[PDB]
Amino acid sequence: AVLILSEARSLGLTGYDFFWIVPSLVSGNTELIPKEFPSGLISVSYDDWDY
Amino acid sequence: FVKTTVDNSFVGWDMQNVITLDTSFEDAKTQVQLKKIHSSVILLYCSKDE
Repeated sequence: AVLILSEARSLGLTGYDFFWIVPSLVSGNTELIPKEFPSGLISVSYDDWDY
Repeated sequence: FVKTTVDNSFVGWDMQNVITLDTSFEDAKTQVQLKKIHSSVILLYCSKDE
């Protein structure tokens, strides 16, 4: 996922009007967000911290 | 000359991009700038080695 987002940002698919959605296993631990993740990754996951 | 001919005739030309890739264009500028042109006709203009 990191490689694909980094290669897609170059192509020009990560502007103000492009929404990416990814499953839990793409963001399955939190607090270890890489450099290439844009702002606006709508990703579902198991209960973050309330549980 | 190309820009004058295109914007003056009757046929109707949709010139998409004009790219001026300068420097030695080793890996950075070439790759970051050539990825936008995805039309069907390309009009190159350079020396032999370039």
